[PDB]
Amino acid sequence: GVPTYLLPGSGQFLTTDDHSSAPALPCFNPTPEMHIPGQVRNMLEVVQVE
Amino acid sequence: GVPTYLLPGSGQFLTTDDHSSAPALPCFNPTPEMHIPGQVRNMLEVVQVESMMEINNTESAVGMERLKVDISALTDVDQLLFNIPLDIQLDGPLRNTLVGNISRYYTHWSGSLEMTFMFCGSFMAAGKLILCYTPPGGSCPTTRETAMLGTHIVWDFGLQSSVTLIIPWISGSHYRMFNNDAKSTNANVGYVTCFMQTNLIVPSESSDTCSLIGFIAAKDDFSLRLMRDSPDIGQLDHLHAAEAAYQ
Amino acid sequence: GVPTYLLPGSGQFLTTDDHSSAPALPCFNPTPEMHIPGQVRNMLEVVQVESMMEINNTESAVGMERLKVDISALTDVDQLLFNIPLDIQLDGPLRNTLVGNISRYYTHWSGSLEMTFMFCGSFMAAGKLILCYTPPGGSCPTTRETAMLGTHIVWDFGLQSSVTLIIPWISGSHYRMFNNDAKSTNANVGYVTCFMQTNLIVPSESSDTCSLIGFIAAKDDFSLRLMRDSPDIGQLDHLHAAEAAYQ
Amino acid sequence: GTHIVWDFGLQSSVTLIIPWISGSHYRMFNNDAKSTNANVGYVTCFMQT
Amino acid sequence: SDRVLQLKLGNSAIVTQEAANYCCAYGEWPNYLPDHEAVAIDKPTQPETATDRFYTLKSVKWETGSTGWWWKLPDALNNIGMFGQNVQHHYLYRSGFLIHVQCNATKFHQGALLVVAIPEHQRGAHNTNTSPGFDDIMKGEEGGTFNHPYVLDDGTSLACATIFPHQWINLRTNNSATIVLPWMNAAPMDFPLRHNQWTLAIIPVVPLGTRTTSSMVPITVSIAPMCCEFNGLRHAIT
Amino acid sequence: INFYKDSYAASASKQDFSQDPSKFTEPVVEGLKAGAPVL
Amino acid sequence: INFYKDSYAASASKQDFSQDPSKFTEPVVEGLKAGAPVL
Amino acid sequence: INFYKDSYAASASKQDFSQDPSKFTEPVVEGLKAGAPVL
Amino acid sequence: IESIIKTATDTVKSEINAELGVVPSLNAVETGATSNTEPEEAIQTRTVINQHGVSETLVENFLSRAALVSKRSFEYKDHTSSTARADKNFFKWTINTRSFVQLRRKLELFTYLRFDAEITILTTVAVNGSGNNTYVGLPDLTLQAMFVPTGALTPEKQDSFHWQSGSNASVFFKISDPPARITIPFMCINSAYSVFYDGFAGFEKNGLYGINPADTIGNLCVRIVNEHQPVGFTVTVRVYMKPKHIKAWAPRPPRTLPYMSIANANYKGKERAPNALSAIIGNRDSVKTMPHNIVN
Amino acid sequence: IESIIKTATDTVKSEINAELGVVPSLNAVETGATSNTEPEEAIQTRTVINQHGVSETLVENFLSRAALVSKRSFEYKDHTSSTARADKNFFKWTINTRSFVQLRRKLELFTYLRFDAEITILTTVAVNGSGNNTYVGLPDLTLQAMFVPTGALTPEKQDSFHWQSGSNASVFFKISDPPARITIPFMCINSAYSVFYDGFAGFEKNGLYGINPADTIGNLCVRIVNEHQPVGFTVTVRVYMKPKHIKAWAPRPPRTLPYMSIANANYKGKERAPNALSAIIGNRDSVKTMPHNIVN
Repeated sequence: GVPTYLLPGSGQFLTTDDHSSAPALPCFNPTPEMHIPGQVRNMLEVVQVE
Repeated sequence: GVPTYLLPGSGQFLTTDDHSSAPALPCFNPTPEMHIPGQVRNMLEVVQVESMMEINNTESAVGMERLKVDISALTDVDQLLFNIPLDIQLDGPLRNTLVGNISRYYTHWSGSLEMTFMFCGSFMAAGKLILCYTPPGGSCPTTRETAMLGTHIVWDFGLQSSVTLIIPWISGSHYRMFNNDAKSTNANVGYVTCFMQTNLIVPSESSDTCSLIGFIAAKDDFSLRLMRDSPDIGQLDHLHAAEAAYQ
Repeated sequence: GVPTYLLPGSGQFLTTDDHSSAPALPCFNPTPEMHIPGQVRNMLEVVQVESMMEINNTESAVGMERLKVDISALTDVDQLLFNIPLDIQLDGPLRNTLVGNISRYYTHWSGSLEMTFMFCGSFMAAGKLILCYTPPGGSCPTTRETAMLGTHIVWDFGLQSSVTLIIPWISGSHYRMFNNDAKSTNANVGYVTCFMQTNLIVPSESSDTCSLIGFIAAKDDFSLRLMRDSPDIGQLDHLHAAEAAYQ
Repeated sequence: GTHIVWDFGLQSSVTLIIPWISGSHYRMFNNDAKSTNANVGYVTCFMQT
Repeated sequence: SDRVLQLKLGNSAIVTQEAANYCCAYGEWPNYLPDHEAVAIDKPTQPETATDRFYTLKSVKWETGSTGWWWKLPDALNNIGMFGQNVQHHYLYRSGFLIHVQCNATKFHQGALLVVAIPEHQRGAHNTNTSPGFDDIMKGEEGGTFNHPYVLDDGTSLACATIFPHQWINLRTNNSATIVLPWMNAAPMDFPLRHNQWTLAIIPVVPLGTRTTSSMVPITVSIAPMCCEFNGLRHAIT
Repeated sequence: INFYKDSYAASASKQDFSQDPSKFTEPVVEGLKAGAPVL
Repeated sequence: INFYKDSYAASASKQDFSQDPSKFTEPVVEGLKAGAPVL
Repeated sequence: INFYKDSYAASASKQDFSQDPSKFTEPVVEGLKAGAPVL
Repeated sequence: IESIIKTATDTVKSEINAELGVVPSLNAVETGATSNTEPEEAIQTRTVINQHGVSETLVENFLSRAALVSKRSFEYKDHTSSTARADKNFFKWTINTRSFVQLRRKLELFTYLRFDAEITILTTVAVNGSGNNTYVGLPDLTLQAMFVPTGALTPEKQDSFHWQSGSNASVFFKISDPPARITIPFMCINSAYSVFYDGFAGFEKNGLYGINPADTIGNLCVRIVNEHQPVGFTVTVRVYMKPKHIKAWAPRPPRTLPYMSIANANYKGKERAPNALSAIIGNRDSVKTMPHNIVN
Repeated sequence: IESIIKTATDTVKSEINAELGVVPSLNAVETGATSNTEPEEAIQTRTVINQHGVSETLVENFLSRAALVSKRSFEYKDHTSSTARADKNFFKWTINTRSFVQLRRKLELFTYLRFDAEITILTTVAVNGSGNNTYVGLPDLTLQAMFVPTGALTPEKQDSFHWQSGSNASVFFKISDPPARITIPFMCINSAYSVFYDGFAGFEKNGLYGINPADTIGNLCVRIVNEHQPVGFTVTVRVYMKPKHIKAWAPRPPRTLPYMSIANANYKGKERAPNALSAIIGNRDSVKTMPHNIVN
């Protein structure tokens, strides 16, 4: 096997972390996307509205 | 060595996970594959096979009698014969079918259905029926003049003994959900009704009552999502001889 | 570092696992290899070597006497001499052979067997036997007219002192299983029987009783699966001087 | 033996072929009906349903 | 065109003028065992016309209270003619079948029979924990009758029995059904006396009815083994 | 990720999208043409 | 690092910098030229 | 996976399918031709 | 016809039809074929590009889910005065997929199955009641699970020499570890397991009906390696099986009546509908009664 | 002839033979050769394409399975009043593969063996009985296993300075950790271990018969590093060995009679058959009696 060692922070749950995680519903096919008006991609678009 | 850190979910056992695992029998050679008829690779192949509807799910109908609908000659015109509810989730005539049984393992469903009716009267028996699918929103039609406004097929008895009514997928949403609320706008499909179009007319020597057998199947536009434990089976205790496996 | 998560089975010790492990003696130089006769690389090479059958596994037969079958002159025709059961799993004449001993380390077996019989009478002794393999399904034949309907070889004593009866692999399934139910349809192989074809005829000065030695081996179409602990060895306590290893 | 199952219908007639099944090239029209050189067999009819 | 049919096997022939196509189970046709699937090494015997021919079983009477009938293969044919002899003299058997069910009536009669070939129809017993016995399962030529056809005598549903290869005999439409069955088994060959690959079931979903003068309405089954082969010759068991 | 030496140790195989429903829906010798009468 | 077979198992997608604030700030049929009177 | 520096640390070697059963089954100087008498 | 299907089929727009001699809505059920009537031929349709996937109904996805197959609780204690039938710090289980009804029904949807079995073993421990009236803690015990082929010699006691496992596959695992996991290959002597077996597995007439031992995966013998503590505990072992690399043949009508025994398909049914012997579907007042009618 | 064999051999169809001077079924056992009669020459065969693999009978797979070789239980406590023979928080074991009969018989199927040995050490702990009448918990002790070559100095006590292990290979492991594992190379002074040795390993006449110390892997000295607790425990250490990179020579008749000692091949046999000195196979009534005859 591969020799390894655990770093500090191993096992912690950070609410702002960004990792992949196990899919609970394998082979699930989400509903196809449909165009909806008024898409917002950055909150700075909202603050520009008076 | 490689520096590493454990993520949340490490060590958990998820029943739907998909990983390789240690072979307990190294160098084992499985029995060579041999062609066997009737291979199935997607459960949607099964739901496309039509199976008998239990339309006569009433008291005084015992066993096989629940699988046929008796029709007799009538002296009033445009009379209602029977109706079939919509939900392939709740208990009903569609529940114990191939499509219903397989679909109840899932939560979301989409696509068109087909209902095929076979007339099982005598050769000398003649008649015309009208079969109507009513999209949801209102009460189930009780008169022919109302039911005929929806989707319908007029069926004439003859050499071709069977007719097909297509229940097309007419839904606001991409999928309907197999929920317990039968009146929900995301579950209700409508109604099926059958009316006399003219009458059942038989000669004296023929049987005065003739039977119809109803079948239901899914078309190839049908699909299912969100697998779940089927409510059609369960246990409150260990089965007989299950303990003997430990002796 | 690398983000990781532990799978189920992490930390377990599986006796059949196959992994590298830390060398306790770094830079150790093993003794150079030297050619040694009789290298064996597959146990199937061993089972192809014929070994003596214990056909005479009866009371009043002690030790080496169990490894030979005595035949004498008879005054009735077509008489049965002996029979051999089929199972290379259960205890029997085939158990303490190379093929039997190696096969009992496994659970599934397939392929053809060969039984070779050597006549050990005097040169002046003459005779003909018939050796029959009966595929399973019925009772072991007790008469020549029934046994000869199965696979058989008619053996004439002569300069070539040994004959071979092939028990071909005749099975509904790819493998038979070494289970404890000898009458199971997945285990039973049939029977072997031996009958006088004419008679054992010897002169006055020759011995009136002559011995046969039976051998069994597997052919090169033979294979085994599902290794298991052999039932041929066991212990209920520590062996003598085992404690002295700790002193 | 050789047989045909006949279903009554629009085609009102059925044909059973008695094929030439004989040890010898010819049979002989002799007076012994049970002779091995004369007997041809039998024809029988049964209800199927 | 699709209503008339002649089946000719060996020295036997059957003609029907009121057929409704015919069913090939799972879209397959019977065939001999190929070398790349064979297990038994002895040269098999292939009797051809001696065994690949129609054998007609005893007819049964369609009554008002009839629950249905079933026959297990090859058990129903195991003592019939040269097929029975070859079965009795050999340890291993392999074949398909051609099943032809016949039932005629008048144009004043009504009734519907489901004719279904069930692979591995493992029967269950009713209201008991004891498994069905040998005599309950192996009925031979005479066959058996369904105790609870509504559940196919195994806790399943008759309504879903159409997933199996099947036809219908609807008396106003047709008077016969025809099903072609290939070899259906986990193993290339089998011991014919202890395992049944197929079970032919005839179930009156719509009961027989008429107001004309009553007559006996029989149902007749003719089964032709196809591509028969046998291995492991020995003395007869019988 | 499969470092085991036995192929049966591998993860599940969910990529076989081939179907043949006709072996259950239309197991008849004569194919039925759409629209035309069956019998 | 995503060894899962389902694409929705992947980590977050924070690379979509496209914006169109005019759909909220100027949702008018006639664009307003800078400097010129609106009405 | 073997990151150790000593070759004997490696996993098992199950790839040697070579056989020579004749060294045990036919260890005779004169080969026996099939069908012909041995002696 | 065989083809690769990844999504549900599309719909094409259709027009009025008034053609003589063409009746797509009429069918012949007697032939055994399912009706081929298309929505385009029954009603006027529009064009619909259907993007609905069909992957979740794949047989592999349908069956490759870890389902509980065995659950055994036994006392971990000094068993000097324990009865003969008690599990004395170990138990044996003949592997079968018929004890828990969900997986059993799913498997019995098919006649033949070929698959490898991923086995996951999960252990839990509790301090015994009716023994000491106190809690002290839970030990991190080591357990051994040994695979013994069907019919072979199984250990007779916790410290039996049979546990030496010279050739049998054994896995040693701790309670504190994640659940143990091993893959057992498809080990049938045939090319596929027989989910249903219409026959007798013996050459005599006294054999078990419907039970083919060739389809029995094997025997699992589970023991606690640790010698007993001065106090007693209750140890529960759960075994979950997940089929994978699955091939399936000849689908069957689903089970409707409740299961009665693991050894047969015997049926009794519920007292009344639903799933009664005389009535599978729940009753309604009449064939003209709409159970959940919308009334406004 | 030497060749690569991956599957069982195929069968070719054969016809009737009536040839003079050709008798393939006759053989001469006296030459010592195994019969070369083929099924094609004995009966009429068909063509069979045999796909059965032969990998599970490879010598490597046959022998490369972890088997128990040592099991030692000792008290972890204050040993001030302990007797001389007691293991005082440590033990020594002369490594041998003859104490547990399964691995011993498998190894003794061959005359010569060359392999490396993967060693796995598994530790379990229990609270002592007959000491305190209570359970408090199990400690996560640290153990040291030191490899001392055969005949070299071994530690005399738990806190002996010999445990400093300046050159001896030592492994330190916790009970809570997975079992310790190390690979010992093939360390024989010869090219292969002598499974059986028909000789005396000394230049005088008093040496041990059948015992070649060159085949003794070495000595394992196992101690608990932790000093003793106020209460006593029982610690059990199991050592499992798995051969790998195996070469084998000169297969031998398998052992039949039960083993008697680890130091020799002495035999007594069971009281009666099976595996008795006068009868290895169980008895039947006569040579004409079929033990499991099928009777219907």
